[PDB]
Amino acid sequence: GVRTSPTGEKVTHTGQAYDDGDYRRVRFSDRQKEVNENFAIDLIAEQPVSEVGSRVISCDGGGGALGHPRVYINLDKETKTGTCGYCGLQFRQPHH
Amino acid sequence: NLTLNFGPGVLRLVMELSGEMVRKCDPHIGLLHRGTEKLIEYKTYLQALPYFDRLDYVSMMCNEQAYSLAVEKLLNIQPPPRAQWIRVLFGEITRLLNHIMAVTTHALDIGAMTPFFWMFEEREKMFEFYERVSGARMHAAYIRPGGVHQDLPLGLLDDIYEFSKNFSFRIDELEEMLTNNRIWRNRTVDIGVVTAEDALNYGFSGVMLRGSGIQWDLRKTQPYDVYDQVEFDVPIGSRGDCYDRYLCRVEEMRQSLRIISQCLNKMPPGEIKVDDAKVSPPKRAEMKTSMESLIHHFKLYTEGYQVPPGATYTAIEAPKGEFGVYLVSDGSSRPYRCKIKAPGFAHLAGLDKMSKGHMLADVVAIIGTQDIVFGEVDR
Amino acid sequence: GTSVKPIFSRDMNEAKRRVRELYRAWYREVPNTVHLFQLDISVKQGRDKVREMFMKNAHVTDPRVVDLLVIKGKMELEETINVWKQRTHIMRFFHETEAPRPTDFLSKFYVGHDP
Amino acid sequence: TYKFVNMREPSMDMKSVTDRAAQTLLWTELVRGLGMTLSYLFREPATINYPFEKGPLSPRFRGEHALRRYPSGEERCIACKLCEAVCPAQAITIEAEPRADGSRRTTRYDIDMTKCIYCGFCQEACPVDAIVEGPNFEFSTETHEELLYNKEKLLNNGDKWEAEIAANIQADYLYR
Amino acid sequence: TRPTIRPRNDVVHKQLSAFGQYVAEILPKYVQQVQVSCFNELEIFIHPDGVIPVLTFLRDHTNAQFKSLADLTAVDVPTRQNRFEIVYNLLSLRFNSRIRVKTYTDELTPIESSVTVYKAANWYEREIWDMFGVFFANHPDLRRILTDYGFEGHPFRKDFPLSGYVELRYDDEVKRVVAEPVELAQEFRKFDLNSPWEAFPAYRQPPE
Amino acid sequence: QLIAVDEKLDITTLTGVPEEHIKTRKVRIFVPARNNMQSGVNNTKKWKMEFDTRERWENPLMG
Amino acid sequence: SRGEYVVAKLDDLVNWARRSSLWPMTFGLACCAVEMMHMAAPRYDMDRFGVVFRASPRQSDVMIVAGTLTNKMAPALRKVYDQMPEPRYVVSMGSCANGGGYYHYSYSVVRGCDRIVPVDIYVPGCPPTAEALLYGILQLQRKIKREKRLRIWYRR
Amino acid sequence: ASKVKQDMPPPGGYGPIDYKRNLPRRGLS
Amino acid sequence: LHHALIPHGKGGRSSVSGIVATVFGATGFLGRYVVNHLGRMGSQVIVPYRCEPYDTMHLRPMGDLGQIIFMEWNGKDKDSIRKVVEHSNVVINLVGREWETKNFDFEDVFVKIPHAIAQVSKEAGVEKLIHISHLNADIKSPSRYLRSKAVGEKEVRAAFPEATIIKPSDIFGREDRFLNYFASMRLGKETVKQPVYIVDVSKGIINAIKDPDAKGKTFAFVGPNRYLLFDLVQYIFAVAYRPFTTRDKVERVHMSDMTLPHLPGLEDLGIQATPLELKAIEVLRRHRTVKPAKTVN
Amino acid sequence: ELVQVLRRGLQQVSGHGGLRGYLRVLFRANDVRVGTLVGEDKYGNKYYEDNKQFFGRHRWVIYTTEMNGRDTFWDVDGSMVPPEWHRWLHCMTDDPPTTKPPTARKYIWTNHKFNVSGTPQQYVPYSTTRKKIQEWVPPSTPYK
Ligand SMILES: CCCCCCCCCCCCCCCCC[C@@H](O)O[C@H](CO[C@H](O)CCCCCCCCCCCCCCC)COP(=O)(O)OCC[N+](C)(C)C
Ligand SMILES: NC(=O)C1=CN([C@@H]2O[C@H](COP(=O)(O)OP(=O)(O)OC[C@H]3O[C@@H](n4cnc5c(N)ncnc54)[C@H](OP(=O)(O)O)[C@@H]3O)[C@@H](O)[C@H]2O)C=CC1
Ligand code: SF4
Ligand code: SF4
Ligand code: SF4
Ligand SMILES: [Zn+2]
Repeated sequence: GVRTSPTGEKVTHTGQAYDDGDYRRVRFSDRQKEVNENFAIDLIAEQPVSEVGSRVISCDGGGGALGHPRVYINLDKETKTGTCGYCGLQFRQPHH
Repeated sequence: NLTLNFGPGVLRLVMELSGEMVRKCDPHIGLLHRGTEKLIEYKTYLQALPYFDRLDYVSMMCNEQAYSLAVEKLLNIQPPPRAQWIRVLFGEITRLLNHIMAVTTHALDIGAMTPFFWMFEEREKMFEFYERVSGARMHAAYIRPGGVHQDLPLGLLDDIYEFSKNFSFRIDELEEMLTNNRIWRNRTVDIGVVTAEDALNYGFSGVMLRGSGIQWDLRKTQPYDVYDQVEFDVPIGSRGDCYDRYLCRVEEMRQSLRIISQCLNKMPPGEIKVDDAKVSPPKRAEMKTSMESLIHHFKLYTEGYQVPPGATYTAIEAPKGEFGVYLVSDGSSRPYRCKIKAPGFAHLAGLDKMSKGHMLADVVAIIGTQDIVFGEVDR
Repeated sequence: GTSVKPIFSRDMNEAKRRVRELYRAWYREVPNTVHLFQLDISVKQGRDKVREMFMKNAHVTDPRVVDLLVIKGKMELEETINVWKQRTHIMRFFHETEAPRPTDFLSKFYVGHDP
Repeated sequence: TYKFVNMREPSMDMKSVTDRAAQTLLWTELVRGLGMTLSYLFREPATINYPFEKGPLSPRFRGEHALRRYPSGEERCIACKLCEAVCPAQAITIEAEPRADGSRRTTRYDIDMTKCIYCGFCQEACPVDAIVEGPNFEFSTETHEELLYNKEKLLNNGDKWEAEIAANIQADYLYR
Repeated sequence: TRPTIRPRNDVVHKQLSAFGQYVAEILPKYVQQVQVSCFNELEIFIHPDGVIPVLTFLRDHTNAQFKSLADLTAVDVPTRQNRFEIVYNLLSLRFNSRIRVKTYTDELTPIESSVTVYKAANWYEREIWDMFGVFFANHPDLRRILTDYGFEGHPFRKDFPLSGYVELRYDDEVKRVVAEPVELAQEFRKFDLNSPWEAFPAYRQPPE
Repeated sequence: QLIAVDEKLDITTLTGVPEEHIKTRKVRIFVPARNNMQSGVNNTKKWKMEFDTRERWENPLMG
Repeated sequence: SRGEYVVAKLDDLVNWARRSSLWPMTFGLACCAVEMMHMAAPRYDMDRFGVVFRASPRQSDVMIVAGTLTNKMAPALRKVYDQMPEPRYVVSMGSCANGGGYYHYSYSVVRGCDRIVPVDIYVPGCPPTAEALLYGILQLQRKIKREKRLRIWYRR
Repeated sequence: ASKVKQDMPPPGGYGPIDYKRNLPRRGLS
Repeated sequence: LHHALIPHGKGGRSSVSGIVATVFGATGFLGRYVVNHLGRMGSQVIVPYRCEPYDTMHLRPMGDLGQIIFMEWNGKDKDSIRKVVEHSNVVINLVGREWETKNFDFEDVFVKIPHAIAQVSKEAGVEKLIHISHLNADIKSPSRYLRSKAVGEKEVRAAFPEATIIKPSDIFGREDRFLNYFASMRLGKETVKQPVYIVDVSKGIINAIKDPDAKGKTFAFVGPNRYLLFDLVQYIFAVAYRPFTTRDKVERVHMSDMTLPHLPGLEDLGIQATPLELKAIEVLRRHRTVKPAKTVN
Repeated sequence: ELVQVLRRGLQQVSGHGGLRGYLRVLFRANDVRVGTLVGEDKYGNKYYEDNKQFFGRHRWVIYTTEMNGRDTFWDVDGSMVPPEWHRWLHCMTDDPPTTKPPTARKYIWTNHKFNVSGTPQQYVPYSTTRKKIQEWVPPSTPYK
């Protein structure tokens, strides 16, 4: 989800953009500004929340040894969903 | 008598000449002094391993092996047998690489220049072997202070055998071009003669010793990895001149082929790094499933392993001579002192004596027969 | 007590003698150095620079330190005699590319925090 | 055990002396070297037709760096800073902060590719396989500045080379 | 001690200890200490005045004849009054053995040059002078060997900064290469890697 | 054979340090305080000598 | 009219001549020189591109700085550059020549050969494979092909 | 399940490798 | 002061001086010295070049990474000037050709281009503008070069009221066109010349940038000593160890150097003008294979 | 014999689609060999192999004449090969991306780009972090 500054610059996923009076914009004259279009926060926001019928669920990120270290997530809090610290995937117990 | 300054590896050379005869020769070095030893003191042992690839940059895994042997001696651990066999096999491959480079650049400087190409084809094949094992053509950083970084891929030994069973004919072609040629003889025979006592006193090592008839080789006298097990012959010269060192280096290529055959046949099974996760990192699967393995991976890659306090001097029979490291450890994860002993330093020191009463065109041949690479000379 | 081992001298008089000999050699060399290296400075400027370098170490009151500086200056002289240095090495003594660092408190206060 | 390389004694009978004299006068070894070079002319050259033909490589080959991401599309890097702690050349600079959703993500990830020594320590220290040193080696540059990669450049490198990077990791990961 | 521990050699330890006795007995005027490490390295600590005598004896004696000089170096320990530690490594081909001789010095006390005993030491000693500032008396030609001409300071001393004090560039004004005070675009990152919780109890020091 | 001269040792003229890095710096000699995040005390055994902090600025390129 | 056409064609001819025969000299300072020699080996064979092997400094077109540039070496590098005939191009090979690399924070190392000479092409690697250096040489050739000296003179 | 599979020489080893010097004499007195 | 423009460092290669300078005509004899003096102290330099990129190559090592930025332009277009000086706070004008081309006369070079540059600089908000004219510049002068300079100097001051005008007097240097011109010859006794050293002019431009009170002032950059043409050429030929450009150059070089005591000079910016006797050997050592000329004061 | 090599030369001429294609490949790739076509690339590259050639010469690519935006009849470079064919061509695998395509991801580039240095699309480095110290904003109202 790439945005655009009022001056016209693209806004990176880190939110960085030179302000109007900043001389450093001269570096982009006759050239381009290197910006990634795929924002990880938006892409992970589009993932579905899984529903597993256990109090604790394990995540390795998929792929086994090609993922991240295995972690275990508690799903006892019904107000929210358990989020993996590495992968960002969300889990949930089947409420109602 | 006039003074000549042959300036810009890269070498500056100041000589006093009376006619054509060389009266005085004075090499000025330091044009490739980067300060490796001081920079090492700011790195951990793992972080300081890659400098040794750059030290003598024609024989990389030999420097890696010497550094690893010193660190292992200070750590009081030993690599597994398969790691030692891999180390010796790639050390002999590296010896082949170094000897090809030395002999063919010697000939090139003399003016032959055809075997240079003939044998850099083989050198490219050996670089492919280095690349397959570590992902890097020359600075592999493959041999670590606990064994080797990774295991051989499943087709490497077959290709090594296929390469090594034709190399003898390449050496034979090189010999046909160089050994009996009368111009080569008259360029090399009775040039740069060194006596055994002067060779010993001046600190010479390697072929420079054996060219004068001294029977010495660290692979035979003080074997380090699996050298005692493998059988090979040590070529010994008789006159102490450039031609005898040439013959010694060619015969060393042949004996390296012999050892390579033996290593290929006697490869054992097992693991490749010491099974001690406080020195050598655990596997990725263990690191991603075990708590102890994750903690040890974290600590080994951020802080490093602490080495017990002490000072050691470890030497190996590198292709250019005795390559040594004087390593001083204060008990932390960074070395307190790392002095490097390169045979090129001593040989270039003796160049002045060895080029006495010779023509100006023989200084080239003497520098070539010393096998001087200025990365190790200047450090 | 405080007995220490001599390098070259036994007291400060011999150190002064060696300093004077070194200054003699440097003063003799300055003209040949200016001519041979094709410097754009005057022989007066070179000799004034030699005087300034010798004056930098005027407060030394230790014969060991003094004759060690004499050995270092002799090494430098031998470098310049044998033309082991280049124009760049010789020209450095003059810092012709460095902006004048001010000394007064007000000027330093304006440029930055460095005392 | 040891061998002698130059401990031969020439025979002094008349036939051997005549052989040596004939070699000296008629240049037999010189003609034999000529023959060696001539034979070597008539064999196939080892040259490859670059850039239409490429030198062989390995899955273990180290090349231009990249930052990978999971199948979902989220970047793998979690700002643990082990790659920056292990870098022998201090080429990596990292700055992190909690994201808008509380995730542990970097805000700065710079590699100075003029300081890098391409040792691969960074990719073998990473626990989540985020930083990799990919297969690309043809990325020569006309200015010094374009070799100072920031996070956007490395992420673009990853999204550009992901197919072959993942294939190489699949081929090689069982050796690690 | 299972396969992950380096094997130990008692025979060589005993032999090196005996030869340490022998060298100690013959030269009581200079030798101050003898040590044999766990990995069978034998080093002898001597007084600076014994450098020529100790070195000559090792080389020429029928039982020593350490005719090869493998290496000569220095170590900087600023906490000591005698700042520099001079180390000689010697190899004997006759008995297939190695020895180490250690000595101490400071900034202003010269050491006797052993070029007379070993021709190998010549360049080695020059390097020490270049790198630490240790003066060697009666050296045939002592000068810098590795640093740039006119370089001020001795880089391998512990109080010398890593990047030094000056750096070189090209100036088009004076049309030459010039040296100016060092400024770094990115400063070297100093890491505090040492951990508490000492690792090796066998080296614990008394709490004084 | 011994000078037996009496004077405090001062090697500033031999070390090669620039003039303003001697008379302007202020060093601190101290035993580093134990990190409060850990209970180990092995880092508070020796004495450290360090210097006074000078200015660090931002690189216009790469920050 | 035809005035621009003739200068464009003549400039194309001169560019083709200049980039079709590049004679380099190589400062083989360090281990990047080994990969430079492997680019002259049979497998890659720089000579087949018209790039001869080890031209003299007096008749050299491009300077290849392959290795670490120390402070003791920079004056000689600049002097050899100054003696080169024009047009002259400089190619920086490897990390040590690009920006100091593994010896960047050293007292005796020049933090990049571009502190001394202007550089046209940067070849990254430690060391850049012989194929990478060949790619850099061909990129320099394309850069020469892109230049246009006669048109600029015509319009001034 | 699966057993160990790593790079090993084939059963019986590899064939002999020539290393001796081989410079044949062409032959004419 | 817009934090990104606050000076930082010790005035070195990698420091920041808060100067964003656009140097028009930076590929000339004076431009290289100006750009070197700017970049050796940490300032960012924007350089616009009509010519091939290869010609500018020498400037590359004059500044740290990213500190020198090259962009193409032409005087006939105003958009290029607008994009080149868009972010600068100092604009230095060094554009000038001593002869006539089929596309650019003296009116194009010295009047239209500087006027458009000043107009665009004023529109874009550039704080400081420095212009270079000649010491001998007057409308009444017979020479087109001098006459053009007067018209341009006036029109620039009209466009940029607080601009600073610098009038150097016959600059000499290593790449100059004075000493090289007279040393390549291998009519006088009434013409007197007042040469000025190139480094002094460059430092004067730098100080005028750093001097706040030199907003609307006009300067005359002159040397220490006045020389007759004949004995000056005699000295030039003596230094080169030698036995003793169409129509405008000769008429300009036979023209005597004006004197403007009212205008402030280099000494008002804190520059001790270097005598030609020191730098003559430096310039003329390359023309070879002591008794300085008399000066009038 | 010699007639056999001549017939192979004539077959080599004919297998390039006539004299025109023969001269095209001769003047573009400096090589007129004929091998089995392995695959077609979406940017126009052709891939061929010949297992009877020695290692290194047994696979090759004929670059397209127009990639993203430039005429590539003469200006070809090795950065024009997409990553899957890059892996096949550099002999990191035996499996061309036609027999087994790579895994498809929504974030993977759908359009490979060559080296863009010396081109307005070149990468310009910049800092991706925000301002660290914030300045005080004076009030717009007067004090007296
Ligand atoms: C007879 C009078 C002589 C007077 C003096 C002149 C000297 C003799 C003139 C003859 C010179 C021969 C020129 C032939 C050049 C064509 C080469 C062709 O192959 O170039 C192609 C295209 O190159 C250029 O586009 C063509 C430029 C050639 C010259 C253009 C017009 C010149 C005519 C002017 C003649 C008037 C002479 C007046 C001056 C005296 C592609 O090559 P290139 O891309 O590089 O290399 C890529 C390699 N790949 C394909 C493997 C990747
Ligand atoms: N004799 C002297 O040295 C002193 C000169 N004068 C003034 O000093 C100024 C510059 O000094 P100097 O170095 O000697 O001049 P130069 O001849 O050395 O360089 C002229 C500069 O202006 C540029 N330039 C010239 N014409 C044009 C144009 N039509 N369009 C775009 N750019 C152009 C040049 O670029 P390019 O090379 O690409 O054409 C170049 O950058 C001049 O404006 C002159 O009037 C001041 C007193 C005397
Ligand atoms: S790339 Fe990997 S090792 Fe580096 S900071 Fe990110 S997660 Fe940590
Ligand atoms: S490859 Fe090595 S030097 Fe390069 S970034 Fe990774 S760890 Fe640092
Ligand atoms: S650039 Fe890299 S490969 Fe080349 S010499 Fe330096 S460290 Fe070695
Ligand atoms: Zn997860």
